[PDB]
Amino acid sequence: RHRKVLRDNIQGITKPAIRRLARRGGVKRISGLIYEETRGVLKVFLENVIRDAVTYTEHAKRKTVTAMDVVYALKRQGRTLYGFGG
Amino acid sequence: LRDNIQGITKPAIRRLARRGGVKRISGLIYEETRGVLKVFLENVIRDAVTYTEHAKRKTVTAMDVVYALKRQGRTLYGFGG
Amino acid sequence: AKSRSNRAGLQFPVGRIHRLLRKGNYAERVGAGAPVYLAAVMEYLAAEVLELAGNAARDNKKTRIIPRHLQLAIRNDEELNKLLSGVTIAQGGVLPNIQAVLLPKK
Amino acid sequence: AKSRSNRAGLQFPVGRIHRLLRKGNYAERVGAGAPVYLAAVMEYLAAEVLELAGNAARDNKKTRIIPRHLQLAIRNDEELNKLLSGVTIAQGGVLPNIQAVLLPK
Amino acid sequence: IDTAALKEEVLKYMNRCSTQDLADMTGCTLAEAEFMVAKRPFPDLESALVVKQPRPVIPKTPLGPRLVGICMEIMRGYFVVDALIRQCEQLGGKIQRGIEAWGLSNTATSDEGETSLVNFDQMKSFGTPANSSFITTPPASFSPDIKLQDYQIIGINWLYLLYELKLAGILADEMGLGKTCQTIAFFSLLMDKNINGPHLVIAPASTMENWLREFAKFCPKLKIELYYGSQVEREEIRERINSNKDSYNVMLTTYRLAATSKADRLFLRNQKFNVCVYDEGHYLKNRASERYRHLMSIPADFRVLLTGTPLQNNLKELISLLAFILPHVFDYGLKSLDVIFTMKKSPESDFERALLSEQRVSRAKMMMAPFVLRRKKSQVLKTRIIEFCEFSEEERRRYDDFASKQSVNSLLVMKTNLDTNANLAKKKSTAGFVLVQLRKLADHPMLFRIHYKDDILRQMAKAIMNEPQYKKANELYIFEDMQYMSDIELHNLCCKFPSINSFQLKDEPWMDATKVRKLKKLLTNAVENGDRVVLFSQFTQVLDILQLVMKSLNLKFLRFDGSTQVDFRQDLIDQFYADESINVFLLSTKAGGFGINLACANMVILYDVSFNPFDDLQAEDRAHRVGQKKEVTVYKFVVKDTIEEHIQRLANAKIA
Amino acid sequence: RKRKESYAIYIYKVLKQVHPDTGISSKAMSIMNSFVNDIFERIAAEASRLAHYNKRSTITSREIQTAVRLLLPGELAKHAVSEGTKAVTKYTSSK
Amino acid sequence: KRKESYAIYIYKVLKQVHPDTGISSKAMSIMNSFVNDIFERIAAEASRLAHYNKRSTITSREIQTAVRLLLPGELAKHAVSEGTKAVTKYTSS
Amino acid sequence: PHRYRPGTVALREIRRYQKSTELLIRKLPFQRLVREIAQDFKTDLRFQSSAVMALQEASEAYLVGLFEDTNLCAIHAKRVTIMPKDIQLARRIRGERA
Amino acid sequence: PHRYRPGTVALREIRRYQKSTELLIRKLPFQRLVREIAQDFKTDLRFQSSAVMALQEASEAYLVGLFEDTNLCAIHAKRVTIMPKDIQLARRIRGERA
DNA sequence: TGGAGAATCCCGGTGCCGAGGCCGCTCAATTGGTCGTAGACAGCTCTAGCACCGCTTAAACGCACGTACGCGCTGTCCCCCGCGTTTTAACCGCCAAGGGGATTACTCCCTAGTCTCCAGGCACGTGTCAGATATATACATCCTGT
DNA sequence: ACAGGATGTATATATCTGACACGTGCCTGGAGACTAGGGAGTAATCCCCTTGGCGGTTAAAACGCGGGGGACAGCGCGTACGTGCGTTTAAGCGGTGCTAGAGCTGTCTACGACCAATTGAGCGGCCTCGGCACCGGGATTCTCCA
Repeated sequence: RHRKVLRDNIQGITKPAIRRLARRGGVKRISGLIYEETRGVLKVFLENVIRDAVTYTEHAKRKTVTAMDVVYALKRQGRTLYGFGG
Repeated sequence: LRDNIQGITKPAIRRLARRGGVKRISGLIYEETRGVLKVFLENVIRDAVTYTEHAKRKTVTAMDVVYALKRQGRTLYGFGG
Repeated sequence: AKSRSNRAGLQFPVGRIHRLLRKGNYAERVGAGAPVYLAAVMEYLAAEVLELAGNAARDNKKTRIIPRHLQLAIRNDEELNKLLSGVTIAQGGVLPNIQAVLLPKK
Repeated sequence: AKSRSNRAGLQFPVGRIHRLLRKGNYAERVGAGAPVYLAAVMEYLAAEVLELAGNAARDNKKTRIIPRHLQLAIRNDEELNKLLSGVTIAQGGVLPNIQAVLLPK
Repeated sequence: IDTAALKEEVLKYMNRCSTQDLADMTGCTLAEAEFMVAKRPFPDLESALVVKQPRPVIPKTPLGPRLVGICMEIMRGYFVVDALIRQCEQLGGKIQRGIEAWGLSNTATSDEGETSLVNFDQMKSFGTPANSSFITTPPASFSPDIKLQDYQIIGINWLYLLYELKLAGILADEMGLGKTCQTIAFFSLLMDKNINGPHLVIAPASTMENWLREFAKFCPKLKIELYYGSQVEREEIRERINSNKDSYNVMLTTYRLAATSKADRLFLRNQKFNVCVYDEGHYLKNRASERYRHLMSIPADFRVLLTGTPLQNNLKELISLLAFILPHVFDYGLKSLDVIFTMKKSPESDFERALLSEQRVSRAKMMMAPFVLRRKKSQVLKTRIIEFCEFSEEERRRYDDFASKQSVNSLLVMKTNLDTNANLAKKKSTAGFVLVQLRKLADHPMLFRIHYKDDILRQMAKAIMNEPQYKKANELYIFEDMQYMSDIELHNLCCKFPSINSFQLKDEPWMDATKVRKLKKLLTNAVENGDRVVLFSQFTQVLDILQLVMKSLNLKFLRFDGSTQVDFRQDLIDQFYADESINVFLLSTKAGGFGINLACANMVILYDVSFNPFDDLQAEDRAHRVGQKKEVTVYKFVVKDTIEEHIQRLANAKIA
Repeated sequence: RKRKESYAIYIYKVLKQVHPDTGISSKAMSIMNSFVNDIFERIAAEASRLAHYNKRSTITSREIQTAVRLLLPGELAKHAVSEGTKAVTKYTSSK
Repeated sequence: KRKESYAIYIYKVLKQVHPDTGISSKAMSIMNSFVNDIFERIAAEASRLAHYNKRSTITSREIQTAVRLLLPGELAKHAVSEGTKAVTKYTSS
Repeated sequence: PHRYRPGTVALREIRRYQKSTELLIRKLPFQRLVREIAQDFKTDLRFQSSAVMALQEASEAYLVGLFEDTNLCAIHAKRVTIMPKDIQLARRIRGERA
Repeated sequence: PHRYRPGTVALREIRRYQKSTELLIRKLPFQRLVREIAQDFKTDLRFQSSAVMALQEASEAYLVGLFEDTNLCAIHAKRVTIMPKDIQLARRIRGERA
């Protein structure tokens, strides 16, 4: 009902999702106040890679974020990701 | 007489953690860190010889140790290069 | 009309590698033996990961190598793992790893 | 002969950077207006650590900049510290830092 | 196909064709098409094969073998267009021979692409001949409490005479003329002949409910199978049909369910339907799609289209309809028309503007005419009145400064941007908001921000916190959430939810409108008799206005929305035709226009008029019969000199 | 005109050299077109330092043979150096 | 016998910031290492940036991208206003 | 009815999710998060449809590489549940909150 | 005579060694360790006199960067002493014993 | 205390879509000279590094002790797993535009390349001064008793 | 709890002292001119791919409730490690000597840049048949309560 207008998307990573996510990484039982902290952790992770991959594309004199720049932005941290054209 | 790995002596690591700010140490730590230090050297002194191996020198220089420690991710200043 | 990789008897294309070191600005001069030696070591490396994948996909009886088999292959061997420790694989997932204290009644 | 750094209004030898940026194989061609920009950020960065150093050497009541002043300069800053995160230093040691549970009961 | 005749048809083409007609068939640029015809006349294909664009002067396919390569395939598929049209010519005359076997008149020409059999008053007067297949009387299995009109008597035997000839039919009458009422009657006429199914009706979820209403209403003997629910529910439905404990004549599904599940795909393939009825088969308009193959893969001895659109001038539509009506050509390869259909339209080229293709669009329409039964409104006439309303100063005072807030000083002055945007400032114009806002100024003027501008919503904000509406800190968000709602709605959250009631009523400003005092005339069109009316309204807030314009004069009971699209509605539509307790049921543009209601509600009123012919007539023929007992008249509301009048056609005509 | 280079057919090749009975999904093949491209990126980056460190301008086989001991871990590099010095020997006698 | 460094230039800046401050030659070796790390780490990015978009040239724009990329933002904010200020003095010559 | 033992359903989800490989955050909540931080950083930006896909598996393999790591600290404190001091230990060692 | 409280002398050595900067392993035991692993790796090798000096501060700043880190785990287990499972946690997170 | 009951592995079957082969093709690897210089080597030196070797003393080594912390046990309850009902918002598909993307043609200007020049910067040589360090010296802080 | 001795710490001055600082010759590296020529602007194009909208599903979140289990907490207890003394020992200082060898100039040369034409290997595309996903049926198996 137009009450989030691009604000509460950090709540889009829902509490069952990180519940689901730690099951793959093998955490057995989660305490209830974890979900707000990893919301901040994930966002400060994205606030590097979006910060970098914009700066590539803004150097590329164009506005669409392409694919390989993300890999090049992820190289700048030292987290190489495969299977996306490089 | 003595082992050179036991040249890294038990008062030294005790003195070392005081720089790191550890209050009180277990006595089993002294034979663990000797493993940690020696596995650390067998990466870097592996890399340190291979530069001099490439330069066909029979002496190790200080500048190669930085070029060893550069690709370790443990880059170090204050020695040229 | 024999290729240099054919004159190597090998299967990674040694010509464009020698072209890649020209325009990659890695040095000013490339030796003759340098891209030959480099295509060999890619032929050893890209097989060695792929050899472990083909034995992995045989376990689930899949002819198509799915990257889940591939990521399971690399991290299982401990020596190849240290080559790619800071690397993830697309659609990769993780190895079967549950710690023993999480298991039920002994 | 007006020097390039003086017409740029700097101190770092832009000819030396321009000589190094050709032979460092970072391209096969480097713009004339490129290494003047590199000289400024270098002279900014070498100033900014050193200004924080001379603050710390002032507190130790000495005139000579010593490596103990350097490591205490870089770690005390936050934003500079993340640039030199994995970077060690020579003869520097570590910032004084007591953890909370280290004090006696 | 003849390759030696193929290479001659490109030789007569290339020497003759203009530059735009060269690019319209080939898709190439304007410079290469000129450079091709700069070297022409061509005595042979080899004289065309030496055309190459020259190498760039000092400051991977040649132009010859490319253009002769495609146009040879163009002339290949053109003969397949002919091989489909000439085959469509065969079964087309047999329909006309079947229609002339009735002794019935056609007011439609074959170049219209339609047949239009209006009525049989000459068969009503002198009788039905012994050689005619026409059935003048409605089928006995149909409900005798529902009268089928004489044009509706035609279409069920138009379907039946097409059912005999082993074809696929297109009942392309305009919608609202009882196309749904004929196919239920055609199912009842099939019920008379011991042809009791199984049939399929693929009707979308917006019209899954009108059929199931009229399945009970028009032929309650007809066994209906609802193939709808969850996936595991329809699995129980699939087990209900695979274990044949109950035979059905009719199965109802959507376009959604029929194609996305393999389980339904193998199910419907394992039903082997006799008649399949395609209610708004617009996927049949696009031949190059996965859905169109999914539409035609399900078997049917008789395939019927129900859509009020005539056959347009688009060969991508027409060929997609040629494979439909002609049997055993969907089973054919059809590999020569994928080249025809893959040229995407562009600023430079289009396949519909080709000269040889344009003659074939006329040629395809000429043969698809006895397959398309379209009767217009005015051929079976619901006297039309277009009653313009007088102006009111309340509507006018926001209409006349809407020559200032609409006219932004940007077109016919330039803002500073990054690059030379010569036409992006043109492409930010023709925004659809201000047209429909001018089409909302002509509407009920209360929907605009004329009542509670800025400050009345602050009083709502403090006096909605005194409720369970109490979040963390939301005094300036809920108010901002209340700043973008309309003034009918900011009345409708303070009357439906009594949290603040100081300014719920504004002296009843819904009665202060030019369209409601003319509806107050239409209210007095409902006081001399039992004139239960049909009141169409294009907008939902207009419906939220018009639900409460009845909260003043005569009582409002049921807002007949078009948002009942889940299951069959009866209780919105059955309990009607009483004196004044149930008088005004407000229809809407979003309602299902395929089906109709009972014909006693004569005066059908449109609050808003249309822009395109997709709902110019659907809102206007719910009481359109030929057997009505009283005066029947369609109404639509038009204002003084609004663009709601200017979307109605008054500019000029053409003389040709 | 549009064209793009890869390594896929050569990887698809080296598969059939060691396993005739295996298929590759195209998203899996794109790993190896990246994985061999990362490995080729790193070893060239090693020699560029190494050629700079002895102040040479060339890259011979010795720089890469230095590099593959330097980058890869031991036993994997232990076959790998022999996988090259055998291979340039076949390049040596040929022509 | 011949070696080249930055030792006069470091000290230079020093005296144009802190004119009343000495510096040990070990501390000079830190700075001459510190210059040749930052200059090393920048030019690796400017190579790779032009390598990604296939520009054969290294110009002022790519270094401006890398300084926004490599160094963190408040350090990037002054630096991007430094060289642009520096090249504008270079421009009118 | 019958209720399972607590934890034992959770342990089943470990072996269900370690053997599976699909993405674990819904695409559209992940995408609408990305564009929000985009125009915060610089506006008027569009994304390739595969560009967010790699961006997802960047974060997801990072979050598994945190969660699998922070499980080791909670074991080390002789517990079986993670707490926000456990993840606070994780980035401090890894090199964020040093 | 007078004996101090235990730990309180150790706490004094924290502030003595955090403010000081000299090397903390004797040179000749460090040097004779280096040459042993040298000819284990390849023999007939000599060293520059400053080459071991940087090699010392490589290891020493690495060992402080471990010990200051492994102190944080022993705090996290609500103890004040490090044990060989604490340092075993440290390299597992850092990227050695993963 | 085994028996029920949820999840599982096995499999027949469908089928589908996509990896995979055939073919054209194209441009770029290969061949072939030809130039020149970058590197290989031969030689030398001097220097830096190795090694003796004796002195010495700080620090390591060893040891009692005690005490605190660590590990364990019990307890407690608070919290979160587990399922059920609701609902929502994601997924999905389509249908749009449409503006950003990639390409080409075209020029240009700007930057490599060469030469000359000449001083900016370097190796080395002095010197003095900050600074390291004794040492009184007063002063802070922890230790334990009354 | 406060006193206070004991212990530690900065102050402050005095005396080396060598390391930093300037200074001076010198040269080579950098600045200026000039020119090619090509790399990049750029503006046009066009086509694609993005995105915004809508609908319609439904798996999925989400809310709640319960219960029981893990976390904290307190206790105890005992161990192994701080802490100081005394003793040993070797690290380091500072000489001594030697010598490989690291670094340097010098000389060819041999290998690789270069451009040209060559010519087929690869790559874009298009089929097509079969691995794989489903899927439902079917036997097996663990897991909870006796």
